[PDB]
Amino acid sequence: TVAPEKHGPVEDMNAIINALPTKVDAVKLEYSASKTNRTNKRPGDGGAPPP
Amino acid sequence: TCTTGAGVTSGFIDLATYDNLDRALYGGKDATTYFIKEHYPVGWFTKLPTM
Repeated sequence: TVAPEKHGPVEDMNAIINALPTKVDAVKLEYSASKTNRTNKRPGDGGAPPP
Repeated sequence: TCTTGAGVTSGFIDLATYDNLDRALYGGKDATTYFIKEHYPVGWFTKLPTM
């Protein structure tokens, strides 16, 4: 005659879910590193000026 | 990701690892860095053996 109430499991959530931002900081650092240009846009140049 | 691939991105986890101890030891605007050697001039001289 009443709507059943559903909640979380018996075990606490935090022990399983945990919290450690090392992965996301690693991703952000990798993205910031890749933001700078790493390829060459002057092929067949020889960018050494004459002495 | 890639397991057998020789990737440099594995060190980004170590880069992201940063706590209060790491902040106390490394880091800082005035902190010196390696891979850059300060150069200073020296005197002009010569040497030779003599009887």
